[PDB]
Amino acid sequence: MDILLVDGYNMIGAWPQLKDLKANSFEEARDVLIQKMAEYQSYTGNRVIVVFDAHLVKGLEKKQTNHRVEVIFTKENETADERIEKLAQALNNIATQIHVATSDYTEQWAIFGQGALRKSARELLREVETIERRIERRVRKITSEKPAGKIALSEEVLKTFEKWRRGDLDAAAL
Amino acid sequence: MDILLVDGYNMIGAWPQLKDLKANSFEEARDVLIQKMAEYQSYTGNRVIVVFDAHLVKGLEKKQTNHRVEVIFTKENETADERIEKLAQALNNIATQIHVATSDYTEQWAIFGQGALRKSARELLREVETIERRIERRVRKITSEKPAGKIALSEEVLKTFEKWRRGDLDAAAL
Repeated sequence: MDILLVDGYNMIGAWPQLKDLKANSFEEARDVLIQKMAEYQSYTGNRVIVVFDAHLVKGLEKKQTNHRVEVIFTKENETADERIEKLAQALNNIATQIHVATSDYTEQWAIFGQGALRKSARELLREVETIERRIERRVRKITSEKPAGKIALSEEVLKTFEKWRRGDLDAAAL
Repeated sequence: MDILLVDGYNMIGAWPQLKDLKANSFEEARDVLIQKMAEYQSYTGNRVIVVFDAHLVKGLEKKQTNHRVEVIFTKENETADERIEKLAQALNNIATQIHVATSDYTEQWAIFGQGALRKSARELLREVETIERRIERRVRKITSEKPAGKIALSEEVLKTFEKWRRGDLDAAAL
């Protein structure tokens, strides 16, 4: 197998944790979504491609993203459904099932007449929330068992606590 | 402020999550203790110095430890209580209270007759466990509020999950 093609802008507008991170063309919402999709890819083992409409979402501009997630921006005058169709046709094979994460019905979504399955924004969110909680539980269990395996994580927790305390996270949206 | 001088080997032998990390002269126990002391220093704002008896605990060698914690190894026939006394005398000022974390009574501990206060291994552990839980709660609260502030942390959580899954944490002690 299953490849997941994600309508990035649609997820941003439908997920409560994302919809309000609108500053600088949803820059924070885009970043959070990519990290969520990195967790999804890693847990499931399914290939994940996130497609962002370049007219609505801030471009990367040489900034490197998560290696677990392929992130594609549309061309000028190209919509996410058109790019998603091109990707599904390029990766179209008998032994693989294409899934498209979108709740949008304003676009043609011609790929849904070419064997691709539609996954709603709400369904992807629930899957993401469950996977997040599962990864966290597994990590808490193994770091309790092996305390030396928690050091890199505790260092990152501590860095976040100090960033907050000195007001480094004030600039970020809620 | 207050300065905490820690009898490193004593903590290792008295704390349940440390006492069994005995491989390569308590290398893992030493590392976990340093990380716990980084959290203590950062939360309290108190200066923390960890003193390890060089004949019982594995030396740092290459390892450049946490910038939050000063780590000192004793000389050849020098015990931790002798180094702790030298440190307390070198940092002895009117506006400063010296605290020494140790439950050992085999050594002289001459510094306890020079104004320094004794903190037991159990007391330091109780303080460390409370501080750990508090930092974790504050980090969960602020990362829920500001989702973009959770990305570096989630990436470290994910790395730990993947390390476990591929058996990279099997070598570590329980």
